[PDB]
Amino acid sequence: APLKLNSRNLSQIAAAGGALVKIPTYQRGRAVKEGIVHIGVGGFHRAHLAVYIDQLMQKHGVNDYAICGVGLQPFDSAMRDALASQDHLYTLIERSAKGSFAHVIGSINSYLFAPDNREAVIAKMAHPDTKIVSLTITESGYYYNENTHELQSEHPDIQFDLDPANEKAPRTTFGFLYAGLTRRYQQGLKPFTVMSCDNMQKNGSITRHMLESFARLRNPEVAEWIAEEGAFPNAMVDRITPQTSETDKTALAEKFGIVDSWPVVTEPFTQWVIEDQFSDGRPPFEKVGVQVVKDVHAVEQFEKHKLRLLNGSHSALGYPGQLAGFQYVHEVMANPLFRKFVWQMMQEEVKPLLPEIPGVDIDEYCNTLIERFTNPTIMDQLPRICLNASGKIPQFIMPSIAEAIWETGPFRRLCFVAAAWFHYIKGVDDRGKPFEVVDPMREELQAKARAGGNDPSELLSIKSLFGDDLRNDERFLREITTAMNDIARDGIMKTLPKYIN
Repeated sequence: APLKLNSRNLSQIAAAGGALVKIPTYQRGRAVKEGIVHIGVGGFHRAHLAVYIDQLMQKHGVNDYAICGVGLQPFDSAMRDALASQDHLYTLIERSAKGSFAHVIGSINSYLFAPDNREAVIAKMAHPDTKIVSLTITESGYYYNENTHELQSEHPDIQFDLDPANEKAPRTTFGFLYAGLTRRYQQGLKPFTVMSCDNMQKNGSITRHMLESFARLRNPEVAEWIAEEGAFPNAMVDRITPQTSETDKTALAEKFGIVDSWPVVTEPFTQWVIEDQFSDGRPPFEKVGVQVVKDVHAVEQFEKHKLRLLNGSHSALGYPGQLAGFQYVHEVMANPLFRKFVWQMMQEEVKPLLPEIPGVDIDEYCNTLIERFTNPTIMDQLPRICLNASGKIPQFIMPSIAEAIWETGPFRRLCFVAAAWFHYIKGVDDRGKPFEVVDPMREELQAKARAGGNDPSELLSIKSLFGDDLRNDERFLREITTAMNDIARDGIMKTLPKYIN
């Protein structure tokens, strides 16, 4: 019979799990020191950072960087209950075409539910054992005005945490970080590194600016100390981690004999690039496949690879795939015409625009991306890929076109993708079936798309989305006009051969 995941059942779980299960054999509890305090224990932390730490503990005997997880909101009580009932063990389920495999993760050693005791969280962060405070709080948790690049200090949440009456009861990430750092300053300790693991560009620089700005509104002396002695490394993170369903839980018990209140499902691939900026020490991340780099310029190089080849290929699969009648990313990627289209867009048009990175083979990366896209267990819905395209195409596809214009390099397939979005905006696929177009600019986009025919001039006139270099290039206009005409007349599948070889 299946067994509840916990310390006392771990050995029998391993004994009955065959080659389908692996378990931590390092010691836990009092045997480790919690060098990492993680704010926002969710799926991505439990599939990415926590797994690197697990491998450092298991394969290399690192004993002082176990994780104390923190949940900030009442909603997080379910995570507290799941981990507490399992002695903070949980199962990572890796799924691919090869099948599914269970990896019990033991790197989270304890959990602090902030609404139960906010002082405990501050004191934990302030404790000398804490070397790193890591974050997965999503973009909205940064209280970041992207237009002005400033802290939203007028936000009621920030005003509350800034009130000295609340200095012992912060509620935001920055309130907790500041309260912890002020106590470290009092104790003569170094600032802990603040290590943002959210998937956003300049995650470290944004975190630094927000906390510095917060601290400046409290005590400028502490703020200067944070600025000068603190560490806020920028990083690139990549690992697909879908939400767990109730069926994932019952499937785990049925196949692997593990009863887990909240397992985590993920893909085999994982990547972590992080610049070497740490204020209170770090474990040897490089030993478990982490790419530790020099500075933010080095991180930006990896981020450009991912933006143009991963997200750019998602665009190639998404809008053409929706028009063609597909439902899932893995269906589009398995189609032979799309396989050649995407690979040749990657190789002929995107790759020449990319910086070479020591130890990185772009052709290997391209093949890995296609393999990940083909993974049928991800069940990545094309409507989710295509959602809010006005914020995606100008970031993933148009920059490659613009840089191709600067050197008169190849961009026919890139233009095809942009033209496929333009046709997609009308909301009718190649079989005559409507689909929803979801976009913060949906009304304007559908207005312009109707004004223009099979012609892109009206859409390209939106000055907030497209620059003058696009409208003033004759080869681009001629190329996207042609693609948009052929897609409208013959559809995606019939037009793809004109872009292969």
